[PDB]
Amino acid sequence: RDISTAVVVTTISDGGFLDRLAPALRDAGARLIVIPDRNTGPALFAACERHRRLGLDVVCPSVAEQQDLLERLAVPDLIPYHSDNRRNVGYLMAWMEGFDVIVSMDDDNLPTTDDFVERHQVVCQGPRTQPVTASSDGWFNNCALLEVEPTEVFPRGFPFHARPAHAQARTSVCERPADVRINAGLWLGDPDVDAITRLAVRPNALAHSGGSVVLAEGTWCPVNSQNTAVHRDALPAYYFLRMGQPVDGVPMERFGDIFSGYFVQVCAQHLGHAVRFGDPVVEHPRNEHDLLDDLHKEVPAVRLLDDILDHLRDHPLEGGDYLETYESLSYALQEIAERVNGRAWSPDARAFLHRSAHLMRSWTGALRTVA
Amino acid sequence: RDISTAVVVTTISDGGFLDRLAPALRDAGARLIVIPDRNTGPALFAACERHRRLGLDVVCPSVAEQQDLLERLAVPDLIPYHSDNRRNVGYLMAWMEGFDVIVSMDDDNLPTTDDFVERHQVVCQGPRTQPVTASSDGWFNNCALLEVEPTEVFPRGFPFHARPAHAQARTSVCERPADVRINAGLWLGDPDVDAITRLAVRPNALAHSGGSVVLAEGTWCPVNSQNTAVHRDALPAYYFLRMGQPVDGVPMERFGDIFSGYFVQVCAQHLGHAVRFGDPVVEHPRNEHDLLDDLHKEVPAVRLLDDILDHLRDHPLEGGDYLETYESLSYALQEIAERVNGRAWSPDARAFLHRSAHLMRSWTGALRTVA
Amino acid sequence: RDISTAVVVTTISDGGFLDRLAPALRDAGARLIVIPDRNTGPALFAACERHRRLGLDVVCPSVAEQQDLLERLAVPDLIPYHSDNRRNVGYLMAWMEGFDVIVSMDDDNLPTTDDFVERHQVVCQGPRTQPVTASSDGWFNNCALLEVEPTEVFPRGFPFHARPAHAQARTSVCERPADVRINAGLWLGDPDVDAITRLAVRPNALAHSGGSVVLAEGTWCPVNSQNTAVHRDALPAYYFLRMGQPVDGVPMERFGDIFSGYFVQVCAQHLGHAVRFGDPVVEHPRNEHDLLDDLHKEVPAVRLLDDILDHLRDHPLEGGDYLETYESLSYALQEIAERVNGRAWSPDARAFLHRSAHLMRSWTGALRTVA
Amino acid sequence: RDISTAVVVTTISDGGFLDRLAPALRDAGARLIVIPDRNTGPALFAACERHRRLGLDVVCPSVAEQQDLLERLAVPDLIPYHSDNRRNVGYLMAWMEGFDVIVSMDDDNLPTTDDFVERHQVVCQGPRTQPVTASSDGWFNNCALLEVEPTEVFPRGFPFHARPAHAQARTSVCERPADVRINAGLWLGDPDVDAITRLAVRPNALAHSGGSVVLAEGTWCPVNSQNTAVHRDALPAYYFLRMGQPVDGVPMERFGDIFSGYFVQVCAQHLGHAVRFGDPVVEHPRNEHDLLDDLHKEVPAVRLLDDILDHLRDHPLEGGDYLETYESLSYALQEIAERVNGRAWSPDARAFLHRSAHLMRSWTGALRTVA
Ligand SMILES: Nc1nc2c(ncn2[C@@H]2O[C@H](COP(=O)(O)OP(=O)(O)O)[C@@H](O)[C@H]2O)c(=O)[nH]1
Ligand SMILES: Nc1nc2c(ncn2[C@@H]2O[C@H](COP(=O)(O)OP(=O)(O)O)[C@@H](O)[C@H]2O)c(=O)[nH]1
Ligand SMILES: Nc1nc2c(ncn2[C@@H]2O[C@H](COP(=O)(O)OP(=O)(O)O)[C@@H](O)[C@H]2O)c(=O)[nH]1
Ligand SMILES: Nc1nc2c(ncn2[C@@H]2O[C@H](COP(=O)(O)OP(=O)(O)O)[C@@H](O)[C@H]2O)c(=O)[nH]1
Repeated sequence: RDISTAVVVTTISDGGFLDRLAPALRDAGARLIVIPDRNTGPALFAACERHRRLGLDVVCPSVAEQQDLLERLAVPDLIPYHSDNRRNVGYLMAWMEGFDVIVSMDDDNLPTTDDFVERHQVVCQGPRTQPVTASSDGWFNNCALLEVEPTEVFPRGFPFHARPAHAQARTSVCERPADVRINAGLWLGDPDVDAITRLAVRPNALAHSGGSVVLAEGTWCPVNSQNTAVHRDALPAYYFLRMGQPVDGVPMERFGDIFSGYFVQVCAQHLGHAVRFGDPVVEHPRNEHDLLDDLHKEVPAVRLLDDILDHLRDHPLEGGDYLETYESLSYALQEIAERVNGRAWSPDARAFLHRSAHLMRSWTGALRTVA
Repeated sequence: RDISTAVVVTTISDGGFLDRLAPALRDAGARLIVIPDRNTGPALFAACERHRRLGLDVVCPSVAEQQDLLERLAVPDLIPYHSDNRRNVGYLMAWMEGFDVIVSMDDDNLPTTDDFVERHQVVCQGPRTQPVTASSDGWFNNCALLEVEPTEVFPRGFPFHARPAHAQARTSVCERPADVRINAGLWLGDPDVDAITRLAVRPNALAHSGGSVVLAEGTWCPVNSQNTAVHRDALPAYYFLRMGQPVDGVPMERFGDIFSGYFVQVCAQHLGHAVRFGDPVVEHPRNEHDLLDDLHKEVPAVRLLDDILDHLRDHPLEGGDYLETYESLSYALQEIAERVNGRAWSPDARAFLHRSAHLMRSWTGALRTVA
Repeated sequence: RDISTAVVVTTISDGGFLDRLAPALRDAGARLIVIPDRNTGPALFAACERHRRLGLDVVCPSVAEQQDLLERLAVPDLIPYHSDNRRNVGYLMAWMEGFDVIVSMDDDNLPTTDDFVERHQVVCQGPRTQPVTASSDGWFNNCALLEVEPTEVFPRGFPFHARPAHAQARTSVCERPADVRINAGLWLGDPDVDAITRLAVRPNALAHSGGSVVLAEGTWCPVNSQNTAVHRDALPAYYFLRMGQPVDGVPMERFGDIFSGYFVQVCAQHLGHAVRFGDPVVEHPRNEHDLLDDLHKEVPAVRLLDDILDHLRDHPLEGGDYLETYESLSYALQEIAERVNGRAWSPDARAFLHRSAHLMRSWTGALRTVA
Repeated sequence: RDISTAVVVTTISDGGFLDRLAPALRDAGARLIVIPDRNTGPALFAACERHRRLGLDVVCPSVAEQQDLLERLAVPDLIPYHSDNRRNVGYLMAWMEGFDVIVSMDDDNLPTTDDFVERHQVVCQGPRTQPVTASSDGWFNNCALLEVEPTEVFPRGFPFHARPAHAQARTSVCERPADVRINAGLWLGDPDVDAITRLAVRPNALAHSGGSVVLAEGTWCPVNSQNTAVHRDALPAYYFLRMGQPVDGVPMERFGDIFSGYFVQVCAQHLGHAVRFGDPVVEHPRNEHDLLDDLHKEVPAVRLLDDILDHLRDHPLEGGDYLETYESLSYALQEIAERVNGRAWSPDARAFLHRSAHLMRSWTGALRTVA
């Protein structure tokens, strides 16, 4: 096979998560690209070298090295600091170094099986006729593949308009050609639900009981960047979107991977590729964060996501590869920003899509400079 | 007994809800005070007279009559228009006319039993040793008295900080003297949950299985104005709080009765009175409203309610009656507005408590002019 | 000569300004394009019909005829209603009809001479060696051509950073080739100063004493749309910028023509064309408006204008005509939106330039459709 | 006479202003109370110690000694840090220590004469029949007492609605009893104009030519805290108002002394006391700051000041001293906050007056504690 894998993780911690994460990555020979920030102490760099002495191919480029690379690519102001958006640096580096599979992870996620890297390499198997899962409402709930207490939940980024009628939706499985390029692994413990769901029922993912699915064309499901493998061809469309844009005066946050998960998904289906949900599963322990502050950060994006996803189905895309398709998607979002109507579509909400459109083309422009 | 009852309802509808609501009120001889607004058509007034010809003691004062009364009480700018805050006009009128019990209802609530008015008259029974319900965490979940699908929920206004540990709280029932002055009836169908809960699980109240409870001193539970009887002595502390105050730039709404339900509750316990939860139960059908807009309106209040309720337990109150105690509460909230700290306590959030403090004293001042 | 002139005016008034504006336009055979809005009464349409019978070639398309034209050009949402941005409709119509000169006016401006149209036809003279005016600081104060009391003033849109040192700048006149394509006529009575200047000194323009000037390459001066002729080739770059974008939460207004005046000016100098200031002079009487409300709307623009103009001098442009150069300018504004730094450059301020750039391309896309 | 004078200055500088300020204060035996902040370096404390050995009675309480004093007075959250509002600490300290005259100054002001302290002692002369200056429009322009180029200006805080017609107002001088308690010394160089005036004309005060005046009852003029003596009886009404309250989402600043100057002025005239303008004159050199940032902070104040001053003329006050009259003023401001109407009076603008009224009473409550 000779499939190369690079794991991208951004962090501002001391690096203690490497003690449990390294054995799963060192046995498979995959590279771990750790992207620190300006608010990251020197304990992380000392923890990376010690794990490298144990055999782990871990790279931790300092802030000066990251900024020097971004300035050499004419994008010095694209990726901000004091933000998890810096994982785009790891996406770029892993793509420059020619890795076949790029696995995006959070520093608080831990693999639960010994074949974590092997299962994520499913995005490099190629096209073949395989069981594909379709839904009559065009949406699939990946949380239905898990055993969740005390009630059924939806993943973060799932549109709220389609939730009440999703119970009556018909799910079909058919043998059809498909080419998996994005594999979204599931999570045990604290699932990836929005702040609205975590505040209401505080869900707990007990086990992974539904297996794995490959979504057919027209059936969507949000993809995060906490346990997701992306084939190197689809990485140009996996740019982690810049947050902070105000919606009716409230700065938007915590949805950078919601847009990127949908953007790489609509580009993949335009090119005849599919998204996979299921294994490998990680353990996401419950972190102690102000859930009311998470809600305050997620509401601005939630008010717009339903309309954005609705117009993306009506808008056809152009392109022969992910670079051309992602740039065609950026201009599509600018037409949507002026066509959409609603109470939450203030001038700053519309301009959010326009600024995001420029940053996405600035991302693709940087990838075209190295290539 | 000779107990007089007045039902206060504000509406902007055509008055079609009177066809089913009048029989429950006409048989008991209670008065129905309907408060229209400027955005209310002339069909409501024609529907009130026809139901009055059938025997219902229904009063529907026009906007000109309401404003003339408020200007005669030196409060012309207290109650705004195009808002459900106009139910304060019904509170004032029912209190001026000397009614013993004032039942606050929404126009979309319908009694389910033939003893609706009789059960709400429990607030005029007087003090007596009776089973009182206490909780080790100081909070009672009235939704636990209902059969709810698909999972357990909390009422709108219940603090989020105490929800995770509320399952391990110990509930006790003891024989203690108590004087019920506020009776919060429950609701079937769509329960009174916040927008966070309704978006996540979309609860459905099937039946009322837990009976009725009287909360002891120190055990709180939010009280709404959709199906709640208030003894005429406690009405001065039941002022429906003015909404629209921005919190970090976002106008607050949909929590006018959350503050009033807590304010009349903390005043009642200071004076040795209690709040009752249970019967009579009404049917609240599910209305078709933008749940994401409700969330946008409720988040500003939700970010502050936990801290406000926390400081109210530390702040002692003064007063011999509800007028003195409510005014003492207003000054207490101004001290809290400067002592509280947090990320959501911007200058406009603190000033919200100060403006609310003036409006509450303006409400008590109006009641002292008629009295 | 056989020069066709079209005057573009948008208004919501009754049309009384036609009585004093028609004689100067009817004696010259020019067309007046009146663009009404939704808040325009039916008395304006009757005013245009009477002056039509008096010999004035005046057209007044209803809002239904405006939206029909804008929809056929795939720009139904470009131009908003209840806004003076609707003068773009007159710009478009006059450009489709093939008029050589387009004179942009406000409805409260009145010509003071008989040769009003003849003087504005200077934009159709062609290139010739003529005295051009240059300034050592790169800025020219057109209000210095007027007699203003009680003190010297700068026009609306003049950068504030260059004002204190402008008195020390040297003004030189040289014989150089120039092609006048924009002619900004001056104004007596209430000059076109910003709300800051009008609140401080309330200037009064008494006379036009400085004659007329043609600015050399590198010397700029703001151009408004109240008394300005534009050659039809330069009209594609004269799109009246859409207002309402928030800057730190404050929506901007009253500066749509400030950007359009600078945008058509930087495009003209790139193509070797020049801007003229001086005659014909109009009379702008002191209007009736709250100056503090004008200030509240102009401050968000003023906070960004100096930085935008500074970066436009460094950013080179491309293009062979005004359509290509304007589109090149739009992409230049998006790069400036990410390189600029300052306390006023919040995320919404940067996104303002990105949304404006899309609307500029939407304007050029509509012109390329009729072409 | 045996008149004790205390000069109050808050600063974050190194203390170099002490070299040119001490001689005028040391030769008069006055005390200088320097109030540092958290962002004040250790070089200031060494500067006060050297001038202490040179004979200057200068005190410089550390932020630990400030918070200890403010906590014992039950006002630990009244005065914020990183703000020039900390000059209230100097007002409090000088009042506790029993000084007769309190001179409020900024650290960038320098006396121009030897009798600086002696002239400020005019607030301790007592009542006497003296020439008082009245104006037919109820406003006096103290900048008319100075020689200002290039044109006439109004002081910061002067209402904008009264400026255009002020030139037509009649100024009369009459022999009437008056008791000067506030003396606002004038300023040369950069006068105390608002950011609107400084941006438009950049005034320069060349000389003090108009002498000094004492304003009659009904004639007002804004008083700042940069060069102003306050009799100790009037200090309770001279509380420097806390800034930062949003007006339509924009936080206000730079107007803390504008309100305090008007508040102590309306309280003084209610008690039969007068305000004086003129000598002693200081030199305020042109500072180094972004004028557009000053404008951004002053506009929210300017939008409300005219309406606040208009209602203060109609609202009568009560009280026998400055403590009672200031508290009566605070409740008067809350009634104005609900009666006032206008486009700038959003809910947060009204709540600004309510929170300010509580802080005013918190200030008076602390003074009644030490008393
Ligand atoms: N570069 C960078 N990464 C961050 C920062 N904050 C968080 N992250 C990363 O973003 C991911 C999400 O973190 P967070 O939202 O705090 O997770 P939580 O603790 O479960 O709430 C984590 O895996 C972090 O490694 C930051 O300031 N800079
Ligand atoms: N006076 C007045 N009352 C209102 C207005 N809007 C709603 N209400 C009342 O407030 C209550 C709450 O209404 P609403 O929030 O719309 O209930 P929903 O339909 O279930 O969402 C209703 O019983 C209405 O009678 C209004 O504009 N003016
Ligand atoms: N279509 C349209 N035009 C407007 C509107 N308001 C103003 N205008 C036009 O825009 C120009 C500017 O007017 P205005 O803003 O009132 O200038 P002012 O004198 O400074 O107040 C006028 O000539 C009006 O004809 C509007 O709501 N719609
Ligand atoms: N305690 C404190 N005082 C300040 C601070 N900033 C300014 N001051 C004082 O407030 C006065 C006003 O200064 P400033 O706002 O810079 O005036 P400017 O010349 O118009 O810029 C000065 O005399 C300073 O000593 C601060 O952060 N803390």
